[PDB]
Amino acid sequence: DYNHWLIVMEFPKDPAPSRDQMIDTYLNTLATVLGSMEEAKKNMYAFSTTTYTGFQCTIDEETSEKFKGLPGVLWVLPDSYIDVKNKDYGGDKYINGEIIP
Amino acid sequence: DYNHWLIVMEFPKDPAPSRDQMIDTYLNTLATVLGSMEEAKKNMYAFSTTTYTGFQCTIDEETSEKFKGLPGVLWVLPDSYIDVKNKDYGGDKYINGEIIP
Ligand SMILES: [Ca+2]
Ligand SMILES: [Ca+2]
Ligand SMILES: [Ca+2]
Ligand SMILES: [Ca+2]
Repeated sequence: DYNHWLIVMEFPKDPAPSRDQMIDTYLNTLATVLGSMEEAKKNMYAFSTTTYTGFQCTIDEETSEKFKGLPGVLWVLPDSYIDVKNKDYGGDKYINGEIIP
Repeated sequence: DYNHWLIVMEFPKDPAPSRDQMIDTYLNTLATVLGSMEEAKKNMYAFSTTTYTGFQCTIDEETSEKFKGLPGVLWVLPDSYIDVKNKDYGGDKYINGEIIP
């Protein structure tokens, strides 16, 4: 069973929202599913606004369905790479509220 | 045993390509990696144009790296669902030239 999900989102191409605004959308999208913005910030562990626009998070399969239909949500994929050495989606890391360089 | 891949692709949005053109691109992209359109058509077993944008296929890991040099290839992911009952990506099936309705 898949416990970790890649949520791919879409943003208006013009004018394009800023990196910060995209990340805020991710967190608000997770917060909607999880219950709270604080849960979201402690859950999400990776994301992108460049190589792709989406984020990675941990929910059970049934809950991952709640992402479909939410504004901006495009595609809900299982995270194959969270635990594979030397493979990733080309994303950035996010740890408990802080973007990692 | 065998390695099964979801190849995720991206297409321009203005103008957008047609379904037929995307499917052709999947087969072209696979054919380039394989070195044969004939092999590509026997190999590819599923794809999407709606629910997602990409296709599934069976090659070894080394050969699958050839996709990453090709235009439109975003991710080269392991197929998560090919051997899992009652779970799939929602893609359409493709069988030796037949798009399966
Ligand atoms: Ca955390
Ligand atoms: Ca990894
Ligand atoms: Ca990543
Ligand atoms: Ca499928």
